[PDB]
Amino acid sequence: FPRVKNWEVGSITYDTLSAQAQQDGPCTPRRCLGSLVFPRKLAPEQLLSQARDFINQYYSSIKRSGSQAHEQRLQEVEAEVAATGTYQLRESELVFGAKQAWRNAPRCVGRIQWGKLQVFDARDCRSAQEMFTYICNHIKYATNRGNLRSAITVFPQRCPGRGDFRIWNSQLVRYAGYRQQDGSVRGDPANVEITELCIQHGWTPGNGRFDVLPLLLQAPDEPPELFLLPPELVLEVPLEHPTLEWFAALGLRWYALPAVSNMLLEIGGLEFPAAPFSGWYMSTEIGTRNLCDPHRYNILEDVAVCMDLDTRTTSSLWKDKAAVEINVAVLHSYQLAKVTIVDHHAATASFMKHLENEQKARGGCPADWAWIVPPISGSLTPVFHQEMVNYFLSPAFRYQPDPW
Amino acid sequence: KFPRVKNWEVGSITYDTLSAQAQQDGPCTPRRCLGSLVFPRKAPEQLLSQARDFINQYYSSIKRSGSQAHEQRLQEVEAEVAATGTYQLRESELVFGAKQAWRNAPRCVGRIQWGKLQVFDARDCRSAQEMFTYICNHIKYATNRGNLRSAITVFPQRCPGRGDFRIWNSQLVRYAGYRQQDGSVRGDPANVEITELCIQHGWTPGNGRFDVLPLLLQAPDEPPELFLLPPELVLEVPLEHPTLEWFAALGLRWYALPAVSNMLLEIGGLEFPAAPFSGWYMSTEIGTRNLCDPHRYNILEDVAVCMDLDTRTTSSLWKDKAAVEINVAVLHSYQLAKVTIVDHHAATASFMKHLENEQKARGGCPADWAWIVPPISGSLTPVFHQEMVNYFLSPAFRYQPDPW
Ligand code: HEM
Ligand code: HEM
Ligand SMILES: Cc1cc(CCNCc2ccc3c(C)cc(N)nc3c2)ccc1C#N
Ligand SMILES: Cc1cc(CCNCc2ccc3c(C)cc(N)nc3c2)ccc1C#N
Ligand SMILES: C[C@H](O)[C@H](O)[C@H]1CNc2nc(N)[nH]c(=O)c2N1
Ligand SMILES: C[C@H](O)[C@H](O)[C@H]1CNc2nc(N)[nH]c(=O)c2N1
Ligand SMILES: [Cl-]
Ligand SMILES: [Cl-]
Ligand SMILES: [Gd]
Ligand SMILES: [Gd]
Ligand SMILES: [Zn+2]
Repeated sequence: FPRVKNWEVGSITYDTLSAQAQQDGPCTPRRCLGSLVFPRKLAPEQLLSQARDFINQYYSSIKRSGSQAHEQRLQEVEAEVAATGTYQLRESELVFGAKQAWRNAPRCVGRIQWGKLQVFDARDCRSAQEMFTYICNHIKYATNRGNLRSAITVFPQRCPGRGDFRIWNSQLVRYAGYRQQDGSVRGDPANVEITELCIQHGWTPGNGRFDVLPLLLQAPDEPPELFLLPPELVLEVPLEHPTLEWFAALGLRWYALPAVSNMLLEIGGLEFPAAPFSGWYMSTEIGTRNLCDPHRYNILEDVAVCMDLDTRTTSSLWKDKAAVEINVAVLHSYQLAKVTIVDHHAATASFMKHLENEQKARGGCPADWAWIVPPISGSLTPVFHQEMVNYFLSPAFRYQPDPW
Repeated sequence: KFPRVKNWEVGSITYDTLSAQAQQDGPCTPRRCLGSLVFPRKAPEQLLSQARDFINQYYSSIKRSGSQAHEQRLQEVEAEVAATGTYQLRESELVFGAKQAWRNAPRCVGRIQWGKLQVFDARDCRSAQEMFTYICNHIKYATNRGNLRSAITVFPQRCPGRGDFRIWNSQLVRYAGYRQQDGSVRGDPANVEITELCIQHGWTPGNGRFDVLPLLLQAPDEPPELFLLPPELVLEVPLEHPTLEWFAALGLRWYALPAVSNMLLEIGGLEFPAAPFSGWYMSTEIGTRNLCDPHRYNILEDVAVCMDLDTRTTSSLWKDKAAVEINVAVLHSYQLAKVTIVDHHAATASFMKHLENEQKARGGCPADWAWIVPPISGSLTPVFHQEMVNYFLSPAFRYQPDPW
């Protein structure tokens, strides 16, 4: 039972929950690879064992373990799989599982919210046109005029034989990335290839560096088809700074809904290759990673010139200055636009509050220190000073091969 | 079957083949990662097997592997263990061994410099008194009027029949920390304990915030003897801000020389429980950590208030702005005072070049990601976007329990 220490306060806890971890990670006694982005690189009696485990923790969570429908529910799943091969989750189960998977995501710092999540059951989806509308309710419910609300939309569970439901964008909202003669990129370089894939599937390209990509929706077997997004659904926030009057002129924007459409949801041994979830942003996500990363928008030097900073020596800390202002402008702009956004201090502190809750409840909490600590001011936040154990619980969100 | 490691800023891929030589064992299993633990740790035949390895490394590096002088040294060593249960390092072997320990230190961002290390051989040392003299000398050579040099002093190896040489002080230069009427601490809270010890061993405490502590030096089978550092030996840098003239009225200071004095040095099974070593500071250790940590000097709010920042709300990023100014002061005061210092941007850049040097050389490089990334501006620096393999090689520096 790992002794975990907090070094800011001197407190000590034990992670007993780690004990019940299953799907083995990447690390060994001889070398730690906790800093890898992809940990686990990418006869049906394995289905049942995973299934009984989820069902047991389901009834555990409602007290009704032992006797009652608990006893009963084990048989239905048993018989279902015995007959069919796969099984269907009761609707309440699918809601329980989806929340658990969130609660088990080690790299997410928003888990203090894990209990408040809106699940939309689209297991009766059957078409790309059908997927599209489902996506469009979600985005509408999630966005909610900038009063953002955590939502997941679950599409049919992958079944033995015959193809998957899948979304080809990594997110629902993505800006375009265009190559050229230079080999450089106008727009967002993170989305250069999916822009490549859009155009070659019949999308008329665009102007420049904030062009919302269209979706690519893949119904089982049948190849993908584009689906243009309604401009009013895709809520955005133009970027201005509270005191640096020139910032708006730079013409920076960013969307309101972070919504991931490529990760694979697993509950009770069932794989959902299409299960888009959305929450709301932490400001450093936009201000530090998306706009400042050398391989993203890389705007840091442009902001620094306009601030008339000394970019000639790295010891003026012009990078650190520019970056704080780019962050101040993000929080400001989202607030002016009355769109839900959380700063990193506010967020990390709430995560600490989550760790203590998760101690009392489950005897621990799987966390990925490198992803929980923010990309700026790491040591200024409490989670820097907090030892963390990382492991894999089910249900969870996994990564999956892209469909190319 | 060697770890694939990717640089996410540039897209580079390399495999860490050096990790498969990992001579000791870390805290991680495939069930759970524990890389965020500060303390990831805690017979003649084994002393031989460690020793043979070191000797092998040594004769590899002088391009004289598998030769007369090599097999000589093996036979000589494994026969000296027979007669005494120990063996002695030749001086050249000691110098190579001290560098390697630095080279292998996974938590050191300044390893680009590993080859330029001045090794003082004090294995003939005889008392706590000769010990003090050797230390004063180390401080004098290393400080060098503000133009700092890397050195290490190696006191006599742990041996059968005798007690250890031990320096009780975590670092050669440390500020006192005094408990209070409030129950609070005056000066540096990291050194409340050592301060307690010094006082009880006859030191006459001051009452300032930057009272330099005396040394407690332990010669074999002797109580620790207390030694005052000659004031003119301890070069300090008074902290001022280049455009916030009220800053100098904080009365903040720091010392030039980061000399760690309580770590064990391990060479071919031989253990040196006293071998103080020193480099020069990276500005964040002073700016971010030593001053802004809530549990250290904790000046963050007091600076931010003085900056007339709005400390009511976190979304104002008051913590981040105040921190960036504290760092700017550190780099500036030190540059003014003509006292060597490196910024985290410059530091992280040379570390990347180190990783590149190391891959060509040994096919890899041990690195603790969460230590390498600066406690501010992580993603702004290149080490944020680099995956790293953590493992233990020998020679090495290790933590060791306090002798009290
Ligand atoms: C509601 C507010 C939320 C906040 C503030 C939040 C915060 C974050 C942040 C900052 C990340 C880092 C991702 C990155 O930097 O690339 C993250 C990742 C993640 N979040 Fe949350 N999140 C929220 C909602 C949700 C919801 C609703 C779910 C699932 C239903 C979720 C599950 C995840 C997962 C699985 C990851 C890992 C992403 C990956 O590995 O690519 N989060 N979260
Ligand atoms: C010359 C410039 C040097 C720089 C800029 C530098 C930088 C650093 C920094 C920033 C840390 C982390 C400190 C902390 O987080 O508390 C560290 C740790 C460490 N460094 Fe270096 N260093 C230098 C020289 C040296 C030398 C000369 C040695 C040994 C011969 C060394 C060996 C180590 C070791 C063993 C650690 C781990 C200390 C621990 O675990 O507490 N470094 N270094
Ligand atoms: C595997 C991978 C992962 C990532 C990170 C993607 N995760 C982004 C994300 C995903 C979900 C979020 C959610 C749900 C909320 C939020 N505030 N931010 C979120 C951010 C980037 C590139 C790769 C790659 N290759
Ligand atoms: C185990 C432990 C470790 C640390 C880390 C302290 N390391 C300090 C250090 C040690 C050597 C340095 C060197 C050699 C150079 C440099 N710039 N900074 C250095 C800083 C702090 C508290 C504890 C505790 N308890
Ligand atoms: C190699 C390293 O793990 C990688 O760059 C990680 C570090 N931490 C991160 N943390 C978050 N939230 N998002 C990221 O993309 C990354 N990148
Ligand atoms: C618990 C946590 O890992 C701990 O506070 C670490 C994080 N990374 C660090 N990195 C460095 N360089 N120095 C440190 O003291 C720490 N502290
Ligand atoms: Cl994003
Ligand atoms: Cl220090
Ligand atoms: Gd101007
Ligand atoms: Gd001024
Ligand atoms: Zn690990």
